[PDB]
Amino acid sequence: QTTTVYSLEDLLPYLKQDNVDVKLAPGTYNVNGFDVGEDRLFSTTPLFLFEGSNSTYDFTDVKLNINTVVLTKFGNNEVNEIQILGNNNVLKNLKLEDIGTTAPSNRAQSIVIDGRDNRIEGFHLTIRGSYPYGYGAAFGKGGGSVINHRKHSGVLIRGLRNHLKDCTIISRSYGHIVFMQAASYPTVEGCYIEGEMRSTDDMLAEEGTGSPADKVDFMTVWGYKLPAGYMMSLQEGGIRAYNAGTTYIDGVEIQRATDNPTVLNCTIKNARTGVTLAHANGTKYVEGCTVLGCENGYSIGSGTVVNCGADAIYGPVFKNTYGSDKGYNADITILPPSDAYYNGHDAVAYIGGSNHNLTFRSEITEIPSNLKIMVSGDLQGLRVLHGSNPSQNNFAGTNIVLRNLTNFPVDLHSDSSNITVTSCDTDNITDNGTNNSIEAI
Repeated sequence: QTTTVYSLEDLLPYLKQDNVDVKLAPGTYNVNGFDVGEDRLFSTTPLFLFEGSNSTYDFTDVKLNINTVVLTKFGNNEVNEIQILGNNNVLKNLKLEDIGTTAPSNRAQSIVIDGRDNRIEGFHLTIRGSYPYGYGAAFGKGGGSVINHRKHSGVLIRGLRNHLKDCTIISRSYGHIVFMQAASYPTVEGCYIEGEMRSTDDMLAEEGTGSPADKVDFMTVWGYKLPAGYMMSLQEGGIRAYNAGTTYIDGVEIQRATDNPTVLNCTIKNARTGVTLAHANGTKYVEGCTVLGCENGYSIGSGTVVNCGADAIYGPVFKNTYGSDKGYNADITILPPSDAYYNGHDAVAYIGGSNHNLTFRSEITEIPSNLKIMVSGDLQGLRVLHGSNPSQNNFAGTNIVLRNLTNFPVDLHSDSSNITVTSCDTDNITDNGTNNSIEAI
């Protein structure tokens, strides 16, 4: 009852059919510029468009090499390698790798999941080829860019009840690694997501080379010259949810926010953020995750972060997105450093909004001198200096339970009130707020 096919060419017809069970035989399959054309295997993008429903696709031991030149072969159009439009499909075990570093002519996404109740599991994805590569988003990720971009992102989860499970996503590309737009009940489970980092000092060292950053005098979209002393990801987010987007289910076009995301047992390394879901609606749940060397650990806005860990080497493990944040319940272990500290944000956590219940745990005994838990105040975060992104900084914190089971000191700013702090030691806690209560445990 399984059909086995032995070429990309014989695979492509099944993608238009419902209720099929298909296996692409073990092997290595290359897609090159010569394969894209009128006459040719791939006449249109997306390359692999899964239009059927109730189908299973087994790619065990399949290595699919897609030459990045393919991202230029469709004019000025977005190129998608794989898109699922149908429902109730299961794709498993494919190893997909972009070959070379050619940028898209416009933009690209490796995998887009529309429809409902689809699952991608056991994939291994390597994303390459984008422009500019080497500055992350410092010179723009959307309109009004200082340096025009031609982005290439990994997995875009949309649709309803779509699931990415046990996947390895390695990004060497300027774009999101795993992101959700218009997704309702998306689940990301057992995933390993990895980007790579570069110091702003190394970028600034391009002064006088004629580099694209050197040509705009390192002026960022945040309104100031790129500051020294930060470690950035070259990618946009590890797992990031958006409040906008369009998806398609059953031939209906749907424009909505992401809602009800669940992230379980993921490891995110060297990304801008491990898990950011503050812009999703409904119930946000994060459990069993490990965030290593990201610019930011967990920002879910409201909801539940439980049994999660992050290290602090490049940025805070925890950040309330806005003063509007309420009901963020979190239990976060500050993990031993995965590498030397290079955290220019001067904070292990930034807390405000109201009615949160936050527990931080750590075995760390050597505390860098610039790192503290902040309740309110002026965060020295790369993106929020000098009034940039003003709603994401300098905001009040009220009625918050803060269990500091760590040796990190705590700084309660004058805008904080009714913070109930319990701590290993209470002599590293600076209280400049109102009606805050400090108690040793």
